[PDB]
Amino acid sequence: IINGEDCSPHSQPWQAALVMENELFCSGVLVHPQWVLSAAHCFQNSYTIGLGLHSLEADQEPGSQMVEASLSVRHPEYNRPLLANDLMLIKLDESVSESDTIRSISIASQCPTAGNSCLVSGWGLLANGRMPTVLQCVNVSVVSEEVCSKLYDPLYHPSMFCAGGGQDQKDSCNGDSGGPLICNGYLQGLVSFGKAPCGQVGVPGVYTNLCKFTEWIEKTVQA
Amino acid sequence: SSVVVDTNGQPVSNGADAYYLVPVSHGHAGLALAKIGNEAEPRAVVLDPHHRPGLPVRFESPLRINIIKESYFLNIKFGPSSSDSGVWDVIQQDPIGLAVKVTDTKSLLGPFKVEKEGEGYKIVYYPERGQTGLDIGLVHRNDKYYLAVKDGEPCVFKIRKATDE
Repeated sequence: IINGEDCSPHSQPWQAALVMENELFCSGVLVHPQWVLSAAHCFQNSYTIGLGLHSLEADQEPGSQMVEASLSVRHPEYNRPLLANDLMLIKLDESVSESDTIRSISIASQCPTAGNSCLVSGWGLLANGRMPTVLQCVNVSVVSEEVCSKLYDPLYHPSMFCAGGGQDQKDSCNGDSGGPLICNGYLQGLVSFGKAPCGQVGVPGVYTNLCKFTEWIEKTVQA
Repeated sequence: SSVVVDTNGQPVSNGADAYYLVPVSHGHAGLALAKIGNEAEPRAVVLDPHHRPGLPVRFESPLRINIIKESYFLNIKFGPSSSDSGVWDVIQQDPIGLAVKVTDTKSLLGPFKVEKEGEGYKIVYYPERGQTGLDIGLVHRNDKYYLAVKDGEPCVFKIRKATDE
């Protein structure tokens, strides 16, 4: 997260951390007691997932869980076309007890609204090249289907949407992949891609447009 | 699926760090810029046995991940992160054929990928971001090795993190 500040501890309790030999590479969102949703590009064969974290050290966080997952279902349309349909569902080994530090979120039904300020959160690089010690948060505003095709053609797929590129240079950075973008209490997107470097003035990030994917996510999680 | 790892077993980062492409065979050589013949400035990527650091590279994906999988389309480039002066492309250039040259310009999705080949990794070019890939290998001319498409004769690299710098 570029130009955010520290999240209020346990304020984003649906946040999952994907770590690989103790080192975070992606975030996810708990969207059901057995299912973390993340970036299809975040695919691994096995996951270690932090729940209910703030700092990335389990012991130092009371209510924290380190679960394991052997299993993920990438959207069958992932990377067709390229960068498109960037979502997958990680089934957890065991379902888990909601607490106050750990909670599922509903996904948005309507499509994002141009101008809508939304919150993004994760542990990816700061403005200064360094990794944050505690979960970060920033407010980015949805941009328009037009400014997002202009910025990103011929790779814009209606399964993405763009947000940020304000004056004040708020954006997602490396390690924020598959983390959440909350619009009006609902899960509206996940962190996917953008131009490189992060935080280019007037350059929004792209987010998996989850309004497209509700029937696939419902229908998958019941089976 | 597959994560690219440096000579220490650590994931190669996405742009954050720089690495030396260290030929498994040609240990001596290190990457550098050169003219192929008689054009105004040296844009062509080579291994020069007379330079034993070489210029390290940075691998970028637009995806907001802090690692590189063998399946990601990449931009490869020299110099620091901000900078887009040292960005690899494949341009037709007789006598060599399909050569690796730098531009100061960049696409969002680079045309390369890093794949395992025996002892370490090869760089692979994907014409038209398509399904079939051409190994980058070498052409010896003018007393260095020019990087260029040589499907089936890949030049194999281990990736050494530069935290010397």
